[PDB]
Amino acid sequence: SSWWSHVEMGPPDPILGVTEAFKRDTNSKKMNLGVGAYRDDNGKPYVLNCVRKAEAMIAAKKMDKEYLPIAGLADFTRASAELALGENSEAFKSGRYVTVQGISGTGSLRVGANFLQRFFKFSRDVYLPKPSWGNHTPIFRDAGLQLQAYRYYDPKTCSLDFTGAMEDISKIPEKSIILLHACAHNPTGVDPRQEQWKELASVVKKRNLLAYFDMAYQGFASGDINRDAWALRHFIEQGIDVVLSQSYAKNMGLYGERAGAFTVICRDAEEAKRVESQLKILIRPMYSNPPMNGARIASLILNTPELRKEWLVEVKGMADRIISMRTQLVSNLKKEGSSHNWQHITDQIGMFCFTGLKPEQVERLTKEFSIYMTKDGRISVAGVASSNVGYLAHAIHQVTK
Amino acid sequence: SSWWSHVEMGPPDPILGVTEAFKRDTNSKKMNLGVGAYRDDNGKPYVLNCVRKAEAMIAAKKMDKEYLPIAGLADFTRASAELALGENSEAFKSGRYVTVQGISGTGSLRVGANFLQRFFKFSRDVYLPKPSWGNHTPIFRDAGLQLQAYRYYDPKTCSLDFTGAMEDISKIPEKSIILLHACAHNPTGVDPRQEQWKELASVVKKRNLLAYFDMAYQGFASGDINRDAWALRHFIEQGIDVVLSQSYAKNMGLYGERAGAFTVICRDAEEAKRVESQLKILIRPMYSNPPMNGARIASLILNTPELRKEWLVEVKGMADRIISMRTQLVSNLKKEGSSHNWQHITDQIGMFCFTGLKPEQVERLTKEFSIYMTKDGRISVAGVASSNVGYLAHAIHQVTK
Ligand SMILES: Cc1ncc(COP(=O)(O)O)c(CN[C@@H](CCC(=O)O)C(=O)O)c1O
Ligand SMILES: Cc1ncc(COP(=O)(O)O)c(CN[C@@H](CCC(=O)O)C(=O)O)c1O
Repeated sequence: SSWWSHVEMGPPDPILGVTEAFKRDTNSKKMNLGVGAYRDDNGKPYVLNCVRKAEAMIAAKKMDKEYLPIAGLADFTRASAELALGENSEAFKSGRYVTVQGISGTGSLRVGANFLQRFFKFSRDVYLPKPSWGNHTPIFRDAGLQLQAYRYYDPKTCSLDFTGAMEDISKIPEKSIILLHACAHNPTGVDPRQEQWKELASVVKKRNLLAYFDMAYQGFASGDINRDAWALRHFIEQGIDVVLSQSYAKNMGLYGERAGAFTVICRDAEEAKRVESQLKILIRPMYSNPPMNGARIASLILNTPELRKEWLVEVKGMADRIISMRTQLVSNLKKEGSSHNWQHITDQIGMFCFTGLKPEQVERLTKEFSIYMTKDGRISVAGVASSNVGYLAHAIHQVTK
Repeated sequence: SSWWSHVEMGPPDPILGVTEAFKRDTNSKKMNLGVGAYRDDNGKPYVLNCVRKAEAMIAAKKMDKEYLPIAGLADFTRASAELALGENSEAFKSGRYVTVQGISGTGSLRVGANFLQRFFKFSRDVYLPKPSWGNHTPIFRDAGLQLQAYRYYDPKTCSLDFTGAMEDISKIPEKSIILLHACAHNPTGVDPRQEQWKELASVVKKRNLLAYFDMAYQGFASGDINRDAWALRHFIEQGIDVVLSQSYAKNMGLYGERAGAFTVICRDAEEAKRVESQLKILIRPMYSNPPMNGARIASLILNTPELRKEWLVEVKGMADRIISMRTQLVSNLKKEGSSHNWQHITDQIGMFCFTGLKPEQVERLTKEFSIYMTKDGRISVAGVASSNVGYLAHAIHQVTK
């Protein structure tokens, strides 16, 4: 009877644990379609060209490794706000915001939840869409908040249940917290249409709710960064002061570098200053100061005109390839003789596809084909290459035949 | 009346905030002796040679930026345990441990506190020495634990109050948590003597306390890594299963890279496995997976025989320089005509000096001389160069005259 005799064997993560399982398989034809990580057309990890250059400029400069401020690299911080907000924005222009470097999307999301837990005096509930990224639950839960739900996806029709969302949202108690995915809803790949977003704006405004946006896919929904940030900006411009989390893990392929930011839209710059003081106080005893690498890379790209333009071309390239794989998938399915309607594959946007497969089908896929995906039927289309799209379709067909 | 009208202006960090203040000063002769960051003999940030090479090997390899496992880079993780434990250790050999990559010292410390908060069923109290690094308080406090204190430093005699510590420690209630600094006690720079550590071992064993070690200075106490890790290893070998946090920020000059690890000594490997599962579950919703850069660098150095040896020479070099500055300081003080006994300057070990200056003297120092240090009289001797040791002594003398 030692200290940890009672600690139990916890289970593996529903998403991250897939990669652990995929690693052990000996089948040469294995495919890792669990996590949303982009693969090039050869089915290989892709480090952006602009990233490589940025790295190079950093090396040549013979930079130090000194501790960054608690809030992160200023240059990175101001650049992220700008990327989210837009240069012409009154919020940005007026300096009514505070952005703080975060440990990617998760760390930012968590700093925010913890910030909310500590300063959001009007409520303890966070409303998540149905469904939502698995990780949103434990992030809010460990921070000290309560979880709720609003309707979002309708599996009968493979779309957004707008009537149900509006109903649910219009009943949420005033001053509660609502979580919205900025674009490329994970894992459904279905987003509200702009007119749809306009309507949601009204109700969130009308009910006086704190809108918390999760932006991990800026540039993967349409292949355009300004376009993908529309809703976010529309809310701010309607008078809604949101909070927001950003990730550069996908859009810059900075996965393991862990670069991201958490922002709060305030009333003035003086308010901004005070919010800032408290976020730092919260960050200090968590990890003290953030990791410099990803931040340095991102800043360099965001702040160097030629690198920035290069980056945008690269973002289109990535999105377009994804479209291409979706298209080929459906076509191979038809070719293989599948009867099912696979149109949702091509209707959905972002990195994934919310297929519909039942858990028995998923099991098979892994066992007979060594195709790894999450148990809910979500697959990573982004990790499909010209060379294995055929194997994929054949498997999907076999298991669905 | 917006969302954050009530949030108040918090104060700047007692340590980190010094650098913020130092940044704004226009005096050309300014010195930043607040944070413990090593400066070379020209008074410049120093990036180790081995670090540079490691970076180079990484570049040339054209490595990916894919997400690391939740627990960190295996190679880094096994290497850290080994560096802490020693290669011949039964704990290491038997695999009765679990090491997890952490966001430097602070992140590791915090993961551990949170782990404790959640699984340490025998108590909510953490006993800190008097005094202790300012940051230890809020780290435990935000995690959900209660803080206590044990006597340690005696300001009358500029040493370790052993009688007082033994008294206090022998009264701590069984099964409580005790925090010990492995070597180079921050901020006193006074450590127990080996025979002293042997005695403390007994009592911690006798009272059945969970010993939590904070090792951020392996190699700065004596200039020898195996020697600096003596106490830690002695406890383990006496049958004490400790928990431990490591930082590579000073000893590898990885400051902003944020590399570190948290380890738990278990009873068996099966226990290790279960503890592991739960740490991952705790890490997942905090930041998801750790930053790769510092980890990749550290692993490369730790695991490449020639780099490792190089690193050790570099560690001696750093420690020796520190000794040199201490020596010069005292000598300049004598030369300037100071009457006070400054022997503690040279008696103390690690990166700092616990000077004795009252807060009025510290104020002066900053105002008239632009010498920045923490309010408790702690200065960073490590950041002193041959060129400004004289200015320092003159100031200290003027303000103390
Ligand atoms: C909506 C959303 N927010 C935040 C994040 C976290 O991004 P980081 O910057 O890496 O923390 C993800 C990642 N979604 C993923 C990647 C795997 C995971 O972290 O669960 C996905 O759905 O596979 C996400 O989809
Ligand atoms: C005992 C101890 N533990 C943990 C840490 C944290 O190290 P990180 O890996 O950077 O998180 C420090 C840093 N001590 C410092 C550096 C400034 C600070 O973080 O307070 C010092 O005392 O100046 C420390 O002295």
